[PDB]
Amino acid sequence: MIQRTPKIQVYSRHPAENGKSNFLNCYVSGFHPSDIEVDLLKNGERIEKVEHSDLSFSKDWSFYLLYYTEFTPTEKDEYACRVNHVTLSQPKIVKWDRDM
Amino acid sequence: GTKSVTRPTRSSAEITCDLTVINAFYIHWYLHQEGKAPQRLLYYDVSNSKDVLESGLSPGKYYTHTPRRWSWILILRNLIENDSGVYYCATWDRGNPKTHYYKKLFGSGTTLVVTDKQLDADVSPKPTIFLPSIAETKLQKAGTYLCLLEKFFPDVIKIHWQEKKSNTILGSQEGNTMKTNDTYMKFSWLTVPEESLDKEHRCIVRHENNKNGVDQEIIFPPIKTDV
Amino acid sequence: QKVTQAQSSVSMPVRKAVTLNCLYETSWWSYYIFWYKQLPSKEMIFLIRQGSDEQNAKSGRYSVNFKKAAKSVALTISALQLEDSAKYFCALGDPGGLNTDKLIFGKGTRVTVEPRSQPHTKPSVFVMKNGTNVACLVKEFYPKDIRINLVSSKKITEFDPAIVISPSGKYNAVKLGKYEDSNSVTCSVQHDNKTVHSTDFE
Amino acid sequence: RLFPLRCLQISSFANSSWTRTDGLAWLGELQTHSWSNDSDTVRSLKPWSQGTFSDQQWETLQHIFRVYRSSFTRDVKEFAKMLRLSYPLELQVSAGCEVHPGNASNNFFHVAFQGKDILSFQGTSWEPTQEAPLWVNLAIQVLNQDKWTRETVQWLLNGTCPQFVSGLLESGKSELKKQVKPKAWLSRGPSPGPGRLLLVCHVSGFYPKPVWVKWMRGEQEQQGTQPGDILPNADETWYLRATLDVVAGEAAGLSCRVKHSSLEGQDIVLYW
Ligand SMILES: CCCCCCCC/C=C\CCCCCCCCCCCCCC(=O)N[C@@H](CO[C@H]1O[C@H](CO)[C@H](O)[C@H](O)[C@H]1O)[C@H](O)[C@H](O)CCCCCCCCCCCCCC
Ligand SMILES: *[C@@H]1O[C@H](CO)[C@@H](O[C@@H]2O[C@H](CO)[C@@H](O[C@@H]3O[C@H](CO)[C@@H](O)[C@H](O)[C@@H]3O)[C@H](O)[C@H]2NC(C)=O)[C@H](O)[C@H]1NC(C)=O
Ligand SMILES: *[C@@H]1O[C@H](CO)[C@@H](O[C@@H]2O[C@H](CO)[C@@H](O)[C@H](O)[C@H]2NC(C)=O)[C@H](O)[C@H]1NC(C)=O
Ligand SMILES: *[C@@H]1O[C@H](CO)[C@@H](O[C@@H]2O[C@H](CO)[C@@H](O)[C@H](O)[C@H]2NC(C)=O)[C@H](O)[C@H]1NC(C)=O
Ligand SMILES: *[C@@H]1O[C@H](CO)[C@@H](O)[C@H](O)[C@H]1NC(C)=O
Ligand SMILES: [Cl-]
Ligand SMILES: [Mg+2]
Repeated sequence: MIQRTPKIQVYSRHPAENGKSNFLNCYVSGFHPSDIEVDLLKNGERIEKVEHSDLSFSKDWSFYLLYYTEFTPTEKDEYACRVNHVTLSQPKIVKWDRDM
Repeated sequence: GTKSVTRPTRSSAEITCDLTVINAFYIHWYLHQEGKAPQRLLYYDVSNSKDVLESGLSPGKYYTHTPRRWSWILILRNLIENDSGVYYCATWDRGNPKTHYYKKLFGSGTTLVVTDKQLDADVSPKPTIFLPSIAETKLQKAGTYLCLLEKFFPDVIKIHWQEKKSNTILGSQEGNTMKTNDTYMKFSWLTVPEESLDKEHRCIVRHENNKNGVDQEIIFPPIKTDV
Repeated sequence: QKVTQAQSSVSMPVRKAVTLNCLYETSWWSYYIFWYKQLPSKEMIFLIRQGSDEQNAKSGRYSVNFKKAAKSVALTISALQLEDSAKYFCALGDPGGLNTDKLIFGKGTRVTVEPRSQPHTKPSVFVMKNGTNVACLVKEFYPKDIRINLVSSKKITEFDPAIVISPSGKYNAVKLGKYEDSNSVTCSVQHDNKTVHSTDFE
Repeated sequence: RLFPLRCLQISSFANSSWTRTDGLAWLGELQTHSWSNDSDTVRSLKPWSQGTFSDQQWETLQHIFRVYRSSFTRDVKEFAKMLRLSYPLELQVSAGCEVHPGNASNNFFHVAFQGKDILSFQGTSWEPTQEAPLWVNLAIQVLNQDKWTRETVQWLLNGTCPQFVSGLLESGKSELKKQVKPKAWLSRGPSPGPGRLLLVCHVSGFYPKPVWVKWMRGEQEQQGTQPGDILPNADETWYLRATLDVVAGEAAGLSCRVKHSSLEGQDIVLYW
């Protein structure tokens, strides 16, 4: 069913610290059909060197993906993930917060 | 029927596939050597025109040629003594009894004989025919004719027979093939009662070494009554 | 992957049964076994297919006794015929369900179908020759066991007679040989206890 | 800790001409294989992915997946034409097995169409699901007429699949029974209202997915801990978050405990 809207969850592999290198993980899940557009952003500009897991799906047939990229978290820079699916009229950005 | 291909060492042989496969996917080639178990050497992927060889076999040795559609030829380079044997091509078919499952259907077979001797030039089957007995027709009212073929190489030889007008495979017995100074010998006989001792009949022989290439048709005349 | 057929030769009379044993080794949990029949013309004929997850197979006079645990696929030919005499091969598929698969064969077992007893009929001898080669055309006889000997004036080559089967039941043998004397050659046929003279026939 | 083999397939048909078929295999939580439309083979992702299969045995399986991919697209395009179905088609297959002690094994083969269950393989044949959109029965009619495909699916699920799982378990004990110690840390959460404030517990970097996370004031755990999903890391491992709203005062001198396979008995205790 097309009614299945993606569940975007942005996080990092290691505890976020200003300066130190890390990995930004965005887990897009629970969507249907497969055809989805996913871009990881640094201050609204998308990162060219973005890598992802192979598209899979859960027991309930809804798809899931993991998008990752190496980043240097800093106080000034802001990290997000725009996900565009047939399910939504306009692309959806989910900003990453250092805390929570 | 089984063919024979006689070739000298260091040369190449062509084993033609006996099967007619309308929708061939894979053609498997087996070698059966006297006393050993039949084993597949390779298979040919009809779609990607690729030979897939068994582990241990050197590339180049075997090549499945396809000169035209629904035709396959196994080419062997650098022949040696151990290449001699019976060569079959096969396919998974489902089939004459027409089953849901595939069974492997094999060709007639080609007997490869790798010589080095080359002792005699004319190795054709030399006929030494026998005259129909007038003494047998007077008693049991039947005619017998013998056909003896000697000093021909190799030992692969077939036979049949008809009645000139119609293609009838006459029931005739043979003798066991025995070794005679490098070459071989084989004989056969056909008994026909007085009921059909007026119509013509031919003794057909199939061998690799035959003039022009076509099978030798030994014409035998019918029996005659004398007083 | 290995197939063994311990029986090299087997002899059984017509109308009775024969159990051709075979032991295999497979690296597949699910596979298929196939039984083939090789004719003296080297022709390979498929008889029956088994298969691990299946019941014991039966296709006419062919029946498979499949003991998966011991890995045995003993073929049985129940109501033997004379045409049954051939080389029987046991082939294990690798696995035997896909068009790219191979068959792993046993070395083969040769069945020799023994013909039934016949009324002891005398051999009907007849005169036959051409040039140097002269042979006795021996007809319908039982038993086929003949210890025929050759005593001639100009003996060149010694031949051996053929002992097979006739559609009547009593097989007709032929023993050739090239002999310089085109006039007359002496030869006698043995019909057990007595060596019956071939001269009195013709 | 269960290890079932789940062979997942995504076949997307946009037009009568445009088609894309992709797949992947999971031995429990671990992704063992990849199957890209672009490739002529199933990519082995771990050094033990071939199991105890020979290269030739693995090539036999490689052949089954090539023929199947071709045939499955041909068959879908044919069913669409026949059963008059609008072309943005999303077909998914989920197959495999899980082996248990005593040689026991359970297998499955489920098919979904437009994200909904339509049919599955049951014993010897294809059966429709309870909510069968009727055309599925016509499809079943055709599908069950192919005794070869049914015999081949049984071979794959009842025979070769348990053989493959047993082989993989033997081959990859090193990585399957492996343990990786996670790292836990305290973080400041947003205020849902005035006096109220939610507290967040972070745990990241544990390889065997089974884990237990709970908030505690001492030896007695506090009820109100709402944990998130066990989210994956690209770095093979997993990450988990746990939220708990307090009335500000019930936050001073707070403890935490996380039980996992990697930690040699002693649980990771997090304090203020
Ligand atoms: C098992 C795990 C071990 C290895 C792990 C490796 C991991 C790989 C990673 C991912 C894999 C993900 C894919 C899912 C696994 C499925 C396994 C393949 C099943 C093999 C049986 C198919 C035989 C076949 O191909 N069958 C074909 C061809 O049949 C013809 O050719 C044969 C000889 O080749 C014979 O002559 C035959 O008689 C003849 O009909 C069928 O046409 C068809 O495609 C059935 C396929 C089954 C799917 C049916 C699903 C129903 C969907 C239809 C509904 C459509 C809706 C309309 C929009
Ligand atoms: C003893 O054996 C010989 C050798 O085969 C017999 O002689 C051959 O028999 C045929 C037919 O009776 C004769 O006719 C010719 O046959 C050939 C075909 O091979 C054909 O080209 C000719 O047009 C002609 O019809 C011929 O005499 C002879 N042929 C050959 C090649 O040797 C013979 O039957 C036997 N001897 C006696 C006295 O009967
Ligand atoms: C389905 O529709 C048409 C043909 O039936 C094709 O559309 C093209 O798709 C590609 C990408 O896959 C685009 O670059 C083109 O812009 C499209 N061209 C036209 C004329 O529409 C294509 O085969 C299929 N398209 C999709 C998105 O799946
Ligand atoms: C996915 O795999 C197939 C492999 O054949 C591609 O098939 C196209 O269509 C037919 C057969 O279905 C082939 O003859 C074509 O050569 C293939 N087209 C092209 C441009 O190569 C199919 O294109 C692949 N899917 C995608 C989205 O690329
Ligand atoms: C699968 O294996 C078991 C083993 O006991 C057997 O009972 C069953 O018949 C098999 N099922 C099929 C479809 O082959
Ligand atoms: Cl079928
Ligand atoms: Mg069909």
